[PDB]
Amino acid sequence: REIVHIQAGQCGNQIGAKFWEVISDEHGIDPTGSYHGDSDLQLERINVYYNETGNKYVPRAILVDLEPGTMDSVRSGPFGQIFRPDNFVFGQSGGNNWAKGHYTEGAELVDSVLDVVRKESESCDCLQGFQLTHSLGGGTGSGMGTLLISKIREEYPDRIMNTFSVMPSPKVSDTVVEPYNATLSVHQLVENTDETYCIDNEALYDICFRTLKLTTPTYGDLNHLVSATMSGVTTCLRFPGQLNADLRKLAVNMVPFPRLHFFMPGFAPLLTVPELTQQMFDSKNMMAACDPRHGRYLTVAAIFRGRMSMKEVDEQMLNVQNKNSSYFVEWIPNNVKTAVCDIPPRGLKMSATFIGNSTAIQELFKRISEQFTAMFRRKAFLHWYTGEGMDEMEFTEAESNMNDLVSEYQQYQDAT
Amino acid sequence: PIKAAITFEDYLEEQIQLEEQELKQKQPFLKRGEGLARFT
Amino acid sequence: DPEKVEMYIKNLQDDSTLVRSIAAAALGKIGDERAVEPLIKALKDEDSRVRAQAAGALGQIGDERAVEPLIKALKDEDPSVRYRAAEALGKIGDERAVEPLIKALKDEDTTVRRIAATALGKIGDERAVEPLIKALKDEDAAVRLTAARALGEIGDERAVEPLIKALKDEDAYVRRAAAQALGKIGGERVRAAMEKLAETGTGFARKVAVNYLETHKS
Amino acid sequence: MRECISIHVGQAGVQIGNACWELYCLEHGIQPDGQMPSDKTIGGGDDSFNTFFSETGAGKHVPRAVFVDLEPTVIDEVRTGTYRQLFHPEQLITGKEDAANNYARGHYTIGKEIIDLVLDRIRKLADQCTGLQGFLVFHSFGGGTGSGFTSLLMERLSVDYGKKSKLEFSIYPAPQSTAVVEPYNSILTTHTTLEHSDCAFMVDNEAIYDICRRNLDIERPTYTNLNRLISQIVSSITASLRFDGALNVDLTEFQTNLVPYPRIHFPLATYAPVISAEKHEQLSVAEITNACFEPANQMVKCDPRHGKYMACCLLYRGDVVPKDVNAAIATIKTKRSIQFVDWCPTGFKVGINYQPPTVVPGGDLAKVQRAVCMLSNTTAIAEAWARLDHKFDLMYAKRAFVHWYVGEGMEEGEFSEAREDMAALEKDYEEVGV
Ligand SMILES: Nc1nc2c(ncn2[C@@H]2O[C@H](COP(=O)(O)OP(=O)(O)OP(=O)(O)O)[C@@H](O)[C@H]2O)c(=O)[nH]1
Ligand SMILES: Nc1nc2c(ncn2[C@@H]2O[C@H](COP(=O)(O)OP(=O)(O)O)[C@@H](O)[C@H]2O)c(=O)[nH]1
Ligand SMILES: [Mg+2]
Repeated sequence: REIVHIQAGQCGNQIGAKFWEVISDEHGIDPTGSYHGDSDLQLERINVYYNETGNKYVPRAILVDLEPGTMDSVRSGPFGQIFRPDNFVFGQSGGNNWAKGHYTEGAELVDSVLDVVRKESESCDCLQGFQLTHSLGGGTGSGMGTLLISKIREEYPDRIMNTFSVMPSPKVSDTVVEPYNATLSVHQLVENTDETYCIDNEALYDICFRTLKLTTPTYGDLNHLVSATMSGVTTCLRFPGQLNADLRKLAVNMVPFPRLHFFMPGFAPLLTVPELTQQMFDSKNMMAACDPRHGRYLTVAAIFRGRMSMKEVDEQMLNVQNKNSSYFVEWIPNNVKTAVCDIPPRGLKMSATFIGNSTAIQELFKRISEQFTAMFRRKAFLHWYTGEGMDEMEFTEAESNMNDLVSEYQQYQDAT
Repeated sequence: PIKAAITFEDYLEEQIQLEEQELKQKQPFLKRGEGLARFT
Repeated sequence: DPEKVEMYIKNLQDDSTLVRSIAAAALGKIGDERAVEPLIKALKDEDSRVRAQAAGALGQIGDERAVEPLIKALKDEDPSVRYRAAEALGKIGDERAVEPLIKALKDEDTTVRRIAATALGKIGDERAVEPLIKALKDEDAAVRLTAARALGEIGDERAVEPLIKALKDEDAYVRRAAAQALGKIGGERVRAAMEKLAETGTGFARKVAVNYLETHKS
Repeated sequence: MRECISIHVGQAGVQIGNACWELYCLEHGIQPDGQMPSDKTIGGGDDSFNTFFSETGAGKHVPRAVFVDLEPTVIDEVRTGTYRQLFHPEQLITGKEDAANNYARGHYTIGKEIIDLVLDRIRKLADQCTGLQGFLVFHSFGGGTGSGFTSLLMERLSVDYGKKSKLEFSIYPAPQSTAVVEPYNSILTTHTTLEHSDCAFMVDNEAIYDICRRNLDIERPTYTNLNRLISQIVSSITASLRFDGALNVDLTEFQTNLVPYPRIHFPLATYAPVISAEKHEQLSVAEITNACFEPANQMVKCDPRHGKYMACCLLYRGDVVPKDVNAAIATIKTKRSIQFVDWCPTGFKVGINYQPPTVVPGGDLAKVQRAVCMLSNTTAIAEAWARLDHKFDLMYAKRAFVHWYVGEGMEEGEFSEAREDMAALEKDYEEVGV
């Protein structure tokens, strides 16, 4: 039943607040927590993300940042009134140093976060697991976010751990140490999460600039894509059906190998059933900067939203697999699952969201590894990482784990 | 507002020296396969 | 085929329970008397599906050597085995099975009670008349059906009055079997009883009595 | 008499159970509050339909049934529905964390936490029986609960209920929908249950789906449509057990004459007629009997023309006379070529249950005055197993998803043990087709 949401750092809290704004409108929850919708479909699975005292629905959301300024901006927002004030865990000094987030300032704050996590988990008949939004290029979302994952994992080893991780890009952010932070975090995510949606800033920037023809993209423009994707991927969890209805059934059907749990999210439109089906598998619609045609799909989930024929969706889905059989792993029969929800997202009448476990995701990891290795070979800025406690061997272990991850994807890409 | 760094690792060489320009003025970790242990 | 019989006889000692039960079934279809002693040994098999096939095969061959082992198979834990043994005992028709089959009419399982009743009628022993008269009052219609039929098949007059009561049964097939059984018994005991029913009796019972006196004249 | 406990496991089992007991109630004249005005005895009734319903002192007729699920959602609908008062609240048993499509969670880690309560409730149910004949177990092959918890339950039942017959109505998976790992759960559950089951009736969801589209003109069949059709078939099978009649064939006689051979205990069911309510003349005994041999009416996608029969049973219901069945059977023998094995006894076993088929009001089926269900033990069923085994093989060869199971209290060697057992079962079917 219940999912506990946690958002950590600058990126994590900005995209997290956008997620709550988007799903709050879909569920008829106003900024005061009152329900003002006109459908029982909305409140069928409302308890998955919202707590009840009765005349009020409150997001089961925990907001964390070492920099206090972030909690201020979220509180000033439209829905910066729905979040329970006691669930905001703010420090005083943030600085894109993974070691400070994972071992220093972040470690000093983590137990207070766990106290709130513990308090939320006490009021849940059937806790499904955890959903974390964060970026991997920073110091808090990355270093503290993965510390929170590790600590939560060893306190709740029987609960599914899910993340929406924002992969950094030099085309969006000027911070030189982001490859280090991303690599250190990817090592944690490989061992401690069940499913990670890779939201690539490289792909988001390319989409806004090249596809959406926005010559001046802001983080708000990138986050519009993120929120539309996050709403779509959680549709299965928020409404009735059968397909990937909870975090465990989803992970059991999406993850063939424990370490291969990094998903490539897609969205259409950026508007017929054949169009939504075709545009969903188009490289230009991927939220990870990887060409799916340059790899194979191990498992895929597609969520269609709107008024359309479930008969024609079945026809089109059978057809897309038939035409592109070469791009799907032949040794995982019926590896594409479809879900069709009647409620479309705000502003669209028909939409579809793709969630693929594709070996093409190795292209994103290769990009981070190439940057990390270029930095690490010259031992650039290592001093201020080891100066915060961290060991040099963690860099080596993280690099080797990520290269092992790449080779596994390549192994199954070429397999019978 | 997006502040882009990139042109490729040439930005890295330019920043290793820019870091040394500021100087001129003046714990147990996760192991590989540790998560796999959860499948025994 | 003699080499085929010898092959199935050896298969009765195979490690597989499927191989053993198929061989017992095949030996019953073949019907060679060479298989009688090996099939009697298969009646003491650890698996019930094998014991039941062996019991059925023994009825098909019909050797009297199997009468005592099949009588022991009537007191078996599995109802499929007791059904298959009761059926085989009636088929062989040895009247050593009359007393064991009489006790089998009081069996917890309906298939056994039906099969024991028809087996008693096949044997046609007069000893089974009092126990089959009590089977006419059975909770199940199929058991009453086979008991009525068996009483007619045996033909002892003690069953006349209870068969006339069965003409007023709730089940239509039971009433017709009882009427056929009364006709099969025949004689002055049935004729005098039909004379009473033709004037006093009502419904199907009256109809049967009037039809009996129409076809039984001078 | 001979009582029968029905056990409904997982979502498919419970939802099918709802369709069955809704139909049983209609067929027998039992109201949703359990009252049967019809029943003469208030402490009992007519003690023939008492095989499936116990009777309270108040005159309440309660199903001898247990509903079990690892998640509460499905059974909570039974607890708050039209039949919230038909069943006892302790006959509805639910965990909080479902098996998440994982056999190992259903059989080991999660299933353990409920098994003892289920067996205690079965031991209580058994106490109210004069002579328990056995169990009727409804479950999906694909689900974690339907596969794992059913196998666990079947193993535990065998300790002190071994001498009792166990029959299972199993939902064979079809992707049109499927969890990717359903072939794993399917092979795993078939292997573990095989030695503790007397007969298993498979119902291929794709076959039922296609009958709904073609025969009932339902463009998008729901599980409700599917379950209503399945329950009509279940009813025809169990009718001999719930209705007094001279021509009705008892469980012992039917199970012995359809599955006399131990491992090969999977018969193909065919039901006729399936007619839409939207339409209608009267189908004769010969016409419905002819329809039994058309592949469109089969419950499992298969061709009995490609295999050999080991046994065949015909379960008629309604306005059916024995002489008309004999004439219809004689006719089909002169047209159709029903090939039996060279060692099996040839011939058809026929059971005629007098009460005709009842339709659920609103249901897409027309009311017919006569219907039949054919159960044939054919070697053609190996085709259905081959399909499941092949999908299992593709994934297992790469060890895809295996970690989910090995992390939930199960050993990897159990996959190969289960698969080798299925390969032996396939070989058994080839051996009888001699
Ligand atoms: N005929 C029929 N099939 C069903 C029904 N519900 C589910 N199925 C099928 O059963 C399979 C899914 O397994 P489920 O029975 O739902 O799972 P479960 O037994 O509850 O186990 P968990 O989901 O792991 O808790 C799929 O192949 C479905 O198509 C139903 O009511 N009727
Ligand atoms: N998509 C997205 N990326 C952002 C946003 N804000 C920052 N980022 C990314 O987040 C990273 C910066 O680290 P961050 O977690 O934000 O700062 P911290 O509070 O010191 O951890 C870089 O990868 C940025 O590109 C945002 O609102 N949206
Ligand atoms: Mg379920």
